Parts: sequence; structure tokens; C-alpha cells
Amino acid sequence: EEEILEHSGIRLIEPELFNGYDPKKKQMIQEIVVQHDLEPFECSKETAE
Amino acid sequence: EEEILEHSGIRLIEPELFNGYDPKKKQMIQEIVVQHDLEPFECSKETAE
Repeated sequence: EEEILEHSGIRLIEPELFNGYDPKKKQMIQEIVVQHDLEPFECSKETAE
Repeated sequence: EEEILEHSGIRLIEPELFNGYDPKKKQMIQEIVVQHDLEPFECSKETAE
């Protein structure tokens, strides 16, 4: 009973039910211009191209 | 006449009509793990947090 009521109805968003979506940790990306060039990394022919 | 026919109908995708969308230069992003940490960059309080 306790767990049914705890995990049914209106409740805190569970990241396990939405592919790890944590509203507290809403993930985004910011555009930054590299000021100092980065060290090389290795990837395949198509990726480098 | 020539410009109407050139820029009407089925034609090469014009990036100016689709917010700079160039099919020849389809932009994507790849996840990379930093192997050597980058040099500092400056941003605001909320951005750093």
C-alpha cells in the first residue's frame, strides 16, 4: 500500500521513467569560442573529416 | 522570368529560407571526454554555477 501510493499519482518527477530526466539537473549546452586551442584527440576517418 | 523559374518550384535547398540550413553542411555535435583540461574562460555568476 505505502509504495503503491508513494509511486502512483501526482508525485516528484522520477528520472527513471523519463530516460534519466532530472528537473533539478536540467541539462543544456552553451556555445563557447575556444580561447586556447585544445590538445588533440583521436577519432575515425569520417569523424575527423 | 529567369529568376522566377530559378527560385520557384523544386530546386536546391536555399539556406536563406530555412535559417541558414545547408544540407551540404548539416551541423551536429559529438560528445567528447576532455583528456587534457582546458584553459579558463570567463562567464557570469549564474553561468558558472
